Amino acid sequence: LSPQYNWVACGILEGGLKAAGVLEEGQYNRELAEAIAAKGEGFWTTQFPQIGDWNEDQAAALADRAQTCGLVKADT
Ligand SMILES: C[As](C)(=O)[O-]
Ligand SMILES: C[As](C)(=O)[O-]
Ligand SMILES: C[As](C)(=O)[O-]
Ligand SMILES: C[As](C)(=O)[O-]
Ligand SMILES: [Zn+2]
Ligand SMILES: [Zn+2]
Ligand SMILES: [Zn+2]
Ligand SMILES: [Zn+2]
Ligand SMILES: [Zn+2]
Ligand SMILES: [Zn+2]
Ligand SMILES: [Zn+2]
Repeated sequence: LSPQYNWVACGILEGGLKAAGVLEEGQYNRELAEAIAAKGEGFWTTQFPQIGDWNEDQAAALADRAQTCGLVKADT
């Protein structure tokens, strides 16, 4: 069992995503990923496709970690 998914790690993740304004109630994985990506947009994502892509990919990965932590619903 990796400490990376214990309630302390998951609770830090959950607090941080709430404080960042991206996590909410009854949210699906996809919705969280989209919300993270929207907040990650800025000068660099606009100017360079590779950075836009990095933003989306990391948002997706973070939303996946949130789902593992039981913070969002799976996609159906
Ligand atoms: C930016 As949101 C997921 O709180 O509508
Ligand atoms: C508080 As809302 C409109 O992002 O669900
Ligand atoms: C009940 As809640 C706002 O921690 O998803
Ligand atoms: C599993 As919950 C109440 O932190 O969305
Ligand atoms: Zn909101
Ligand atoms: Zn909102
Ligand atoms: Zn919302
Ligand atoms: Zn809840
Ligand atoms: Zn990609
Ligand atoms: Zn990529
Ligand atoms: Zn919660």
